[PDB]
Amino acid sequence: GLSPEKKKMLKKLIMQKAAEDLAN
Amino acid sequence: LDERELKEAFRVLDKEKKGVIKVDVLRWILKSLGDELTEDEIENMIAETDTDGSGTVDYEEFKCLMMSSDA
Ligand SMILES: [Ca+2]
Repeated sequence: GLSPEKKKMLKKLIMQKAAEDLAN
Repeated sequence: LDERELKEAFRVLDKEKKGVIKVDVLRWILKSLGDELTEDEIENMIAETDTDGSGTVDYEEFKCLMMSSDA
């Protein structure tokens, strides 16, 4: 299992990367 | 999470257009954008995502992570 802090961070970072990469 | 957004994220992170996200991409994300994560915590977050240990995250695994509600 993942703590909710870590799971939330994981989801956040994945989306940040997708947004960043879309941008170039 | 809107499934449209989820599908767009998956497409962006599938670098080889093979229908999966390689675990290296996740490792990269956690190592570079993460805040002082240990290597074991990074490996744990990877394992939490890639649940079959295939070294690739398929769309079902991706959806499970991203759309899960634990409340
Ligand atoms: Ca997998």
